[PDB]
Amino acid sequence: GLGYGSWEIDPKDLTFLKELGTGQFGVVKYGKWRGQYDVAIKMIKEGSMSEDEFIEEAKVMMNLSHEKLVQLYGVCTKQRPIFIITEYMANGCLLNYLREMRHRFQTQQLLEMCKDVCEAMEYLESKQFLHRDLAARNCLVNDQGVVKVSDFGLSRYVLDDEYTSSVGSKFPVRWSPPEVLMYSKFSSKSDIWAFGVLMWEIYSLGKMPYERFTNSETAEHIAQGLRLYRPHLASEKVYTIMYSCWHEKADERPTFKILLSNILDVMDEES
Ligand SMILES: *CCC(=O)N1CCC[C@H](c2cnc(Oc3ccc(Oc4ccccc4)cc3)c(C(N)=O)c2)C1
Repeated sequence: GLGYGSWEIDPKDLTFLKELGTGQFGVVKYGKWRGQYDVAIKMIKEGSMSEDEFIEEAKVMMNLSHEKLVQLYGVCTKQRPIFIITEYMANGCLLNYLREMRHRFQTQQLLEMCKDVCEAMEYLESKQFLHRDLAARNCLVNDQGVVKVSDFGLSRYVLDDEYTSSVGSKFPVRWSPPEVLMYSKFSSKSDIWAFGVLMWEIYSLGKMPYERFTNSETAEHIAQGLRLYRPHLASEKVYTIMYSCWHEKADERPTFKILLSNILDVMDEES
């Protein structure tokens, strides 16, 4: 109402029920909108974000819409701390879920998690939008077991320099291609490299990539041309798909449309 814009949510409409965890920006909570609809509420700690820039980008993000993309309900900004509001994802982050051994997953289930993420990424590529930090720690799982992509684009507005640069002690070295580590060259083909590393995390049931090395030692291995190798649960056809994402030359890596084609073909052959 008077005079909220179409991207702005009134905090008086929220009821708070349970605490979910603590991330880099602060606390995340579960509650209800207007007494009836489930939501997650991310509360941004003071001093941590370029807030005017994020607000302008939130207007664009509201117009993105896909079933395998976590859906943004709005933001609360006439206050401090600002809140970010989305749908509630009952089974948490993908990394923690993979590590629970009680699930005893079949390989048919692991291939469907890869297809879910590939569908979301094909949509973003169609709109010229980069994720910039894709990894299992950033995907979420709902009550029906469906995987969705979140925190897309968010790294652009973080002020702490430890996470922002190649030298930084919190930068995602283990998810980055050679041309990012040497020259800071970002493109659709650095998102492709990160997706291949995500397939590896799924088939290894949540292991840390390059688990025996430091970040410094990993950057040197990559520049000498060496690579991750085949997880025990991956067929020769599945390994061929994830390896294709790591070509030394960027322009020889596939698109998200082609990868999705490759994944449907294996599903039909292996089941
Ligand atoms: C691996 C452990 C972990 O990370 N989690 C378990 C505790 C609950 C955590 C969680 C975090 N957020 C969240 O919902 C949101 C996600 C993103 C968000 O902001 C953006 C920014 C840019 C683009 C899209 C979204 C706001 C809320 C949930 C949840 N929905 O249930 C859970 C995950």
